[PDB]
Amino acid sequence: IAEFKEAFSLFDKDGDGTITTKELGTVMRSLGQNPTEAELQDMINEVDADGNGTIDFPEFLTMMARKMKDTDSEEEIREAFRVFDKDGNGYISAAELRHVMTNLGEKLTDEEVDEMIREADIDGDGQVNYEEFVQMMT
Ligand SMILES: [Ca+2]
Ligand SMILES: [Ca+2]
Ligand SMILES: [Ca+2]
Ligand SMILES: [Ca+2]
Repeated sequence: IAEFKEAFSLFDKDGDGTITTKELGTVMRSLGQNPTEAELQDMINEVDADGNGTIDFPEFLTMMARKMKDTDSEEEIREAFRVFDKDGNGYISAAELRHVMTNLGEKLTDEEVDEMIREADIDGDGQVNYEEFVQMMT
């Protein structure tokens, strides 16, 4: 929380308790991004729960708690995908899947693992990439 309040303190350049689009802009610029006023206003609006035009700590903390929880769940889905992607090439092959499933207690045939890939293989390249992996978890 204090880590999140500490982050808040860097955005609030003048310490009045709120983050304006200009203050957000100043930070983003120090991060190697130079968004247009248009973009900056979208970013504020996305977080500005009471609509008053600026972001306060409770608004900031609330978005960060979701972003943390979203980030935690992606890190963990990413962990699972690597486990399946044995050679690490970013695609899960029929053979890696079959092999990892046997490790998961499920001795499957080439036909069964082939159907499992096809059900997941949106782009049709005979394998499962990370995007397709997340969809069939979903
Ligand atoms: Ca301020
Ligand atoms: Ca607000
Ligand atoms: Ca692979
Ligand atoms: Ca595919």
